[PDB]
Amino acid sequence: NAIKYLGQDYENLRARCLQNGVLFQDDAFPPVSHSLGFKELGPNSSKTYGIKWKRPTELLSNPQFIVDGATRTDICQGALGDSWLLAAIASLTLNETILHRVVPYGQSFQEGYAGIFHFQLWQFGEWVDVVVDDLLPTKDGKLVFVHSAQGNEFWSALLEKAYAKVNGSYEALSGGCTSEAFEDFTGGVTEWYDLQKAPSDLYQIILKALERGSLLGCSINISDIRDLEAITFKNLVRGHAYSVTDAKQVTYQGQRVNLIRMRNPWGEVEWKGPWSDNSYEWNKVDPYEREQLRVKMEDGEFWMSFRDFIREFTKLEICN
Ligand SMILES: [Ca+2]
Ligand SMILES: [Ca+2]
Repeated sequence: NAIKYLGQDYENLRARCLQNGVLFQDDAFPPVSHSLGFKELGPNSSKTYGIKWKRPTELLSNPQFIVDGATRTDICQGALGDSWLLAAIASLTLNETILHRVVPYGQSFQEGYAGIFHFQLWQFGEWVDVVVDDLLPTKDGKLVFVHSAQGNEFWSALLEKAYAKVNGSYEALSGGCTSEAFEDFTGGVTEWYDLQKAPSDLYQIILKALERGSLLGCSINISDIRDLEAITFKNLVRGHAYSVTDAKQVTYQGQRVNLIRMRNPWGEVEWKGPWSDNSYEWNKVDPYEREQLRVKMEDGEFWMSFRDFIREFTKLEICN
């Protein structure tokens, strides 16, 4: 029984909509421009041209809250600079325990559906339950913001809306610190590392962190200040949070090489250097080992040697 955000009671509201034969519309975060934004996503912006609020039940004949589990592939960033949040959610899915906390199970578009969903966040120094109606920003029938690789899955889009709600609007989520999201999802201790001054046992730190199910994210801070959000020649994006999803050692040409796996919340655009999906290095590794690690697929997830990682990336964040 978490603390009810703004006093909105999920069960009561759902029950009331059901009895009144209507679907929920949230007075605290209504389907209007003010929930979208105030400037770049404000009512007078071309970025919001053609945006229409629609429920999944208005979009598809068989919408689903969760399809084939709530995993990181269900996190594909939309037209919003909230990679910090999205990278946190992706990592969150790697910890069943915390995942079930944030995303209450038992929600669907079938039995008991009334156009209302809820999520729990660590806010105001406590666990809070936040509700939202399922009206989502769309353009041409497709979700404008976060969406799942599964076109009929909506749990991540609804979770992102709930986070947008407590912050005031989707635009309020434009640009941020991955650690803030980690905290808002765990209430745990966050710590960051300057990769240019990486500890000698940082890889070891990463290993145990991943083992315990901690949340890890990394990013690249470039010189250019007046710009934000942009890729490079090495196909990496700056000021963009990536979820660190694994850390494994392999035998290359007869020796131990420390590798690290991460995922771009865009769900696409990957590193093309050593150890990339179709890189040459995978040929000089025993089939078994490379069969269990390498995956050829444009999914935004890829491996890098730990050596290249600490050179290319500048910041690493870990939640407890
Ligand atoms: Ca899924
Ligand atoms: Ca990949």
